[PDB]
Amino acid sequence: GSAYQDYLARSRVGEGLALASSARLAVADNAASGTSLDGGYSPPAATRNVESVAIDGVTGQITVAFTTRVAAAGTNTLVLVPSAPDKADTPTARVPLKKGTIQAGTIAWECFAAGKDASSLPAPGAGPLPSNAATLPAKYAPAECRA
Repeated sequence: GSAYQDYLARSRVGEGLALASSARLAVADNAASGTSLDGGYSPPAATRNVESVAIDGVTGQITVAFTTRVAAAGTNTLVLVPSAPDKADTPTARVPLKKGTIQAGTIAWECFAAGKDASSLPAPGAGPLPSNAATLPAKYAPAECRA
């Protein structure tokens, strides 16, 4: 591809990550209260660079869809996956969020781009995978989304 166009695409991904950070706040609020993980959430209007930022109310997974100013339709999403430790004391695993299950404490987030087929979160271990694989090519994404 074009080095310059690849730079322009990369330079625009942060606007979607910023909208995703607002969505992460909604998920964290609702996780603590046991409510729909998109509770109170207002999905942002489409912009030049970000077509949508959506929350799955059951899992809290966030899908960021970029416009063609970043990448072609169908190869344009990042997925942010939330999780919590299985135990408050000396956990052995991470568990997904689930609507209706109060989840206290710190929520971990993991970003996925295309090609990242396994979680690499640190001990106590892997978090959940995207319900639907991310489709934005890894070359456009931050390092933490590539693997």
